Amino acid sequence: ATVITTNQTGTNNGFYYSFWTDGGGSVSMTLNSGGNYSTSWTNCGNFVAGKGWSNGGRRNVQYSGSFYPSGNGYLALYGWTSNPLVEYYIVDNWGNYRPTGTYKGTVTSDGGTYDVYQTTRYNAPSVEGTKTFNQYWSVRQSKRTGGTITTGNHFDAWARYGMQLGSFSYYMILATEGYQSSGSSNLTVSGKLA
Ligand SMILES: [Cl-]
Ligand SMILES: [Cl-]
Ligand SMILES: [Cl-]
Ligand SMILES: [Cl-]
Ligand SMILES: [Cl-]
Ligand SMILES: [Cl-]
Ligand SMILES: [Cl-]
Repeated sequence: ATVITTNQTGTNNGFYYSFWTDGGGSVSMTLNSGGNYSTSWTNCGNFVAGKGWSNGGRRNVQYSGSFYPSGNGYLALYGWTSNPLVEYYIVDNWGNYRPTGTYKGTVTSDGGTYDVYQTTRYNAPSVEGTKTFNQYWSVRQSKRTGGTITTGNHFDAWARYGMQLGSFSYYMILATEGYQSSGSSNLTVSGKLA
């Protein structure tokens, strides 16, 4: 096991990982065997941490484990693109706050119905430092922790709705995210290109 408490990216037991925090409260990630990682957070500001891949792409992600937010947290397949710069989310679980923006329609994937949203952040933290970028959201209509996310279904449906992804230059991870909250996650990821 390797405990992570500081903004870094890395590799661990075959998997890319990523941890980001704005410094608030107490936040840790523990990297275990294969696809497994745990997080623990107490009164965070904002953090994102997970395991996956150095590069996004159309794969079938399998994951399992537990996700217990007290207040605002997300469980999401998460990453970035360049040219253009996009932060993207496929959200399977959340706490008291459901992500929302400009509604674009639905996509059905992996046994669920996902609402598609677009929002924008101005002069915000990014993989390319302080930047302005669009966020693409798929948000399941019902909470679950575990199953397959077929990324191709989400990418194809965003594309049909005017949401163009750039290049998969950046990581794609199964993320735990927290805003002004506390909780834990314990998640195992694997997957493969479709
Ligand atoms: Cl909850
Ligand atoms: Cl709307
Ligand atoms: Cl659903
Ligand atoms: Cl639900
Ligand atoms: Cl759950
Ligand atoms: Cl599934
Ligand atoms: Cl809290």
